[PDB]
Amino acid sequence: MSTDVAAAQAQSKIDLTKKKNEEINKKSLEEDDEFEDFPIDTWANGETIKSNAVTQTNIWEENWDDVEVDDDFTNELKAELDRYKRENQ
Amino acid sequence: RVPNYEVSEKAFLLTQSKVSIEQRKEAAEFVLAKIKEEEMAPYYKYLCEEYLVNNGQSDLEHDEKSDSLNEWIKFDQELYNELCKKNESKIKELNEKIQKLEEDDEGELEQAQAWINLGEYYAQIGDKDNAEKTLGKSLSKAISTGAKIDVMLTIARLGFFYNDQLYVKEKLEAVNSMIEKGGDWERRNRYKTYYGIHCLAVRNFKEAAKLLVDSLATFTSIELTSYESIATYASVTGLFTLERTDLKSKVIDSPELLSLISTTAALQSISSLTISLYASDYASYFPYLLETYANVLIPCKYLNRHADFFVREMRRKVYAQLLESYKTLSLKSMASAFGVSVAFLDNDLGKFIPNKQLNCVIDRVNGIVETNRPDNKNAQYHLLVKQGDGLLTKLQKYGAAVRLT
Amino acid sequence: EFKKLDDKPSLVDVHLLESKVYHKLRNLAKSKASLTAARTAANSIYCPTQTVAE
Repeated sequence: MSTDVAAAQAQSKIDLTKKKNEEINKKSLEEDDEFEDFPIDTWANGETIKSNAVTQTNIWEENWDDVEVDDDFTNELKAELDRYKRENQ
Repeated sequence: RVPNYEVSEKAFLLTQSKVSIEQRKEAAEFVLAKIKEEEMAPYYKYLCEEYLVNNGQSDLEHDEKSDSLNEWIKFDQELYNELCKKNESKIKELNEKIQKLEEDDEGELEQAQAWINLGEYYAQIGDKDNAEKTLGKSLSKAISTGAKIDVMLTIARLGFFYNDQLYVKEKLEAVNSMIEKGGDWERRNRYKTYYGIHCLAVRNFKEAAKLLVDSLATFTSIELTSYESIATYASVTGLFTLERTDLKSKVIDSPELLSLISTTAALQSISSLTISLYASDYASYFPYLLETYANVLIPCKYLNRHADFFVREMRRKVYAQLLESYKTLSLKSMASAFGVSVAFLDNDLGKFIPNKQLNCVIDRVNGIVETNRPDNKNAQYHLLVKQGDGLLTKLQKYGAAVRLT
Repeated sequence: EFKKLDDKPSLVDVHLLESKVYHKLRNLAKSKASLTAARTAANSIYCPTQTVAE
């Protein structure tokens, strides 16, 4: 979310009357939220959500298995392939 | 109580197209029989959605794909008619009983027992929302502490039906409050398993093992899945968590598993895998590992999303064990034991090493596999500095905030 | 059902066979449990020499 623990820095900082003005001033420097452009260009986004479920849309602990496919299918072939060569060597 | 999960278990297996041809067509039979007989009518419409891109579909009112690999899937109009009839009927009967309990005072115990029956029907038909409402009135009338705990578990179970992990999680906070109010060890075992299954449903298994190895000894089951089913889940969670010395005690030398034997496929494959990790028969390890993918990980609801992670881990452990006993190996010896090729072996090591649990390098040139050891005082130094780096970050971070105030 | 009709030392042998069953199912947690119950039915002094040898 943000650097460090994102959860530790959200409660450290919350709204006061002093603070509210500074939020608007910061926003207005670049202008907007900068979070309306992505919905317009794509006209409804199409993220990486297909590969698995530890992807971009994730709300549970990551498994780290989106950088790599399932090699178990491959292994089924590799195992059998070895048996056949081995047998006549 | 009994169809509520058993129909969902088979219906999940039926959804997949990444199962065996044979296993999907066996499941499909149990699901279909139970819709007609038990009046699972609304969840059956729901289930037509849940394929969609996966095959099997052959429904008369709901989408079909071009490839029907199943035919123990049909929508009939009789199902719909039935619904309408049965619905009004059950509703009408109990209502009148509730009014009767109002006229002559009896409504503390009996009206809540009527509303328990209403949520079980609601639950039967696959409505989490309206089951829960009825199970809400049951609370308000003052009943035993035992009854109150039993009800919350039932509601959390309806969370498992739609495979919504958050819906389980939220309800099981409330049981944690009442459990010590009743103070039962009976409904605490149920709690241990209820939680068991919930912890198994999410990524992290560390909690799961602990609850589920215990659930072998003493189990009490009210709307909680079979004892052979619970045994299978426990062997999975044992493997993940524990290493040799501990592992051997817990899940091979349990009296409970040893009296239950193996008679079914699922239990059998998982069990044989576990002894082979201990016993350093690595040959027979990979046939068992492959069996574990098809028959154990994937048809399970609570491991469909953790199947990929579990097998990858398994490959990491077994090779890492071998490495602990070696300083040098050869490429061919190592490959032969597994029953793979040297070329294929280098390839599987080369995904696993960067992330590292193996702690090895490979000299492709001298033809050895060499093993580096950072376990000494060096290891313990690296452990501490990192844990300390975080304490330094947190101290800084809160401190800037108060110094600003 | 024969434990309300507990009077026979021929219940020694039934506990002994239950012990043998758990022995080859290879759990000795439960093996001991039925062995205790075998010594309890054979605490009666009217048991044959052969059953005690067992």
